[PDB]
Amino acid sequence: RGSFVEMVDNLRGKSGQGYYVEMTVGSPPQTLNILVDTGSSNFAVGAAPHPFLHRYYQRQLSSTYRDLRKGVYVPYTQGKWEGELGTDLVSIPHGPNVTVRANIAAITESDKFFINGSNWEGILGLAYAEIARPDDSLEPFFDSLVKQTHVPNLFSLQLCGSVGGSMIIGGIDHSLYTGSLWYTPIRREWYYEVIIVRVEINGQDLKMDCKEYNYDKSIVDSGTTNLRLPKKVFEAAVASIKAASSTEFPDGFWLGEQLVCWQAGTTPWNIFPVISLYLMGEVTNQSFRITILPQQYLRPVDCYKFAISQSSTGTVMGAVIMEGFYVVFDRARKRIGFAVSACHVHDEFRTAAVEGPFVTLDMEDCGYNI
Ligand SMILES: NCCc1ccc(O)cc1
Repeated sequence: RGSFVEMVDNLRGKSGQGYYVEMTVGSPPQTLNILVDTGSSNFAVGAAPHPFLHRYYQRQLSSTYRDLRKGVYVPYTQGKWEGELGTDLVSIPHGPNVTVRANIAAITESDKFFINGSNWEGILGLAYAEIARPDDSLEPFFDSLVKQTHVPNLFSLQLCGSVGGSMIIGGIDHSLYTGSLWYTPIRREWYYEVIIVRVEINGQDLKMDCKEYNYDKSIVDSGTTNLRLPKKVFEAAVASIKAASSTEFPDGFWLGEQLVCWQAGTTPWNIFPVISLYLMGEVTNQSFRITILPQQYLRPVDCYKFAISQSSTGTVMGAVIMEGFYVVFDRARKRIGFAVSACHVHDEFRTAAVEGPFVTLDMEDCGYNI
């Protein structure tokens, strides 16, 4: 229940290119590296010899493959992916010792989806059916797993910022965090949606209507590199960070329009403030806060990209946030747990923190309605 030695360190990645897990599909098993994404709900894998791919799903070689005779098309601002739906037997070698029949989208055509030079060939959507394509009747992988086996309905992620981490399926491993876990309610089961109730730059409040911290929505997404903030919030966030760091920078840097560079080991972390997000707690009028460092929002590419950016889809707590914490996707109890990661990067002066309880009133007002 609190120990899963087989699953520790089962994630790999490259900075900026997400985290992937090894999976097998079909009989006999075809091994594939699969992007772990809590911000989507489709299990989709390369199914054709696209030049960027090390390997791909070869349906003809699998005796357990079943055609669903239906296509799916997933557009993005940039490009897209499109594929043919089927089901096959699925395992996770460094995961629970089970095999499940799952929906799989065999990707036959894509644009700006696969990355030139990456070691992954598909995507594992870990969120809920509501945002699955083409519709909510296509059961996501994790639902299928829970329905078909005795695996408990939760998973946890330790992302360590080349890069590594752990995906514990069906439980929590207490060696992956220190201190206590703090839980925030899943507002609605589609994305992993939560509510931010207060934001502090260097222990100083932004004094904004908290309804806008979640303008549209706030989600926990392992497929996004950045901490992403709603336009109005990003505007005020930058402004405060800008004035907090008036110790030493181009204008385009703050909009992600260019990079900023320093000499090896001369990176000024201390001229940058800590950032605290207060999340809604499990108890009426009770919240807690998570605190990340510039280590998190200044991502190396010594040249670094400012890892905070504006959005029209709301707040996104991506790898910037997640790399500081052990994160528990407690689906059975409709809540997300946060604790200090036993692997997060810090200095001798400041470390990542999860603290509570705090008294916060009108937290429901922070939740934006359709
Ligand atoms: N939710 C999609 C996450 C994603 C990001 C980048 C990429 O190339 C493919 C997928």
